[PDB]
Amino acid sequence: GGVTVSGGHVYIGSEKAQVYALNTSDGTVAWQTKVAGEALSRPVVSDGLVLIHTSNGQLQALNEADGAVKWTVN
Amino acid sequence: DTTPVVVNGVVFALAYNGNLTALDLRSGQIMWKRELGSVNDFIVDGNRIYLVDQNDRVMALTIDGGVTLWTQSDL
Amino acid sequence: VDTTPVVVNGVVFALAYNGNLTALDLRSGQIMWKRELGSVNDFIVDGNRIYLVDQNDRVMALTIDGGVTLWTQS
Amino acid sequence: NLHPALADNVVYAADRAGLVKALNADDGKEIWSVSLAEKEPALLSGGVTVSGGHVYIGSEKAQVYALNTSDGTVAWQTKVAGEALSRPVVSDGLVLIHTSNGQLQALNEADGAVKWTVNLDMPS
Ligand code: NA
Repeated sequence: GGVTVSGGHVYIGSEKAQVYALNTSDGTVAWQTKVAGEALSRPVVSDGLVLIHTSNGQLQALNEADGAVKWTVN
Repeated sequence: DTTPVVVNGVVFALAYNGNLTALDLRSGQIMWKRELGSVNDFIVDGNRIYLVDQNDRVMALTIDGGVTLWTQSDL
Repeated sequence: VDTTPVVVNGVVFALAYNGNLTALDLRSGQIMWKRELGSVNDFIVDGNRIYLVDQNDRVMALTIDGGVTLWTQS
Repeated sequence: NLHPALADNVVYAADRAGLVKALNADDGKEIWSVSLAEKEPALLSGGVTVSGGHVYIGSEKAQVYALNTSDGTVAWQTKVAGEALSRPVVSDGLVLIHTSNGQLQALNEADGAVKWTVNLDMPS
């Protein structure tokens, strides 16, 4: 697993290859994105992007606002 | 998550048994303790602590008293 | 080996399970450089340099922007 | 083998066998190199953390070392409650050590004396 916080969002990755953004205020889901594989590291946030490294050996960047995948490498 | 974190004279530490403890750094006197279950990670940010367990249940607590602000478990 | 990415100066660093290190442009995901050298286990970044340590405790200093080896010591 | 550290243009690196070293960050030249064996390995595991003219490193033999940044000599060495597998954390003149058997200890930076010990596991 892994949890991080930035910009009014709590980000969490899951083994189910899901990444969640909850609102820091009330825990309500802001967004939810299926990623390329098992998200087994803390998400890392920088410049409006949420970086996800998967067991699959993929590296994806998700938009902080809506969770859309900006890019996927490897 | 076994490395202790320190913010503003207060130490936050997680035991394997899901016990989360806030201590005064100087004396070691316990400010608060919460008995949780299977907590895998936590982070301190501003006025809150955010936790998650193996069931992807996410909680927020006050940094002051470890009082539950909200709980999300339908993930 | 820590798999979670590190971001410095708009550059993303990711170490794979096999000790392969990749440096990517944060905004585009564009690969800047890759080193499939040794069994690197750990690194730390400062201003312009990234310091890698291997299984044998050998230390290499590389530039962040170009992945240029400045020195090695063993 | 352990997590390296950087302070004032010096790279501090250690391995499990007990080898600790300090290198000039500019050219990689060895400022000092020292062994915490013994022959019999020291099993360094927690560290490296740099602060207050000291390099702090914990081991599997339940020891916490403070080495001088100047020359790598042992400033102090403290028996802790269990294996020191985490990175030491330094704050307000104290070195915090979370042992593998659930104890949290705060040790003085100056002399390594355990100032306090808390059992994190304890039902409460
Ligand atoms: Na916050």
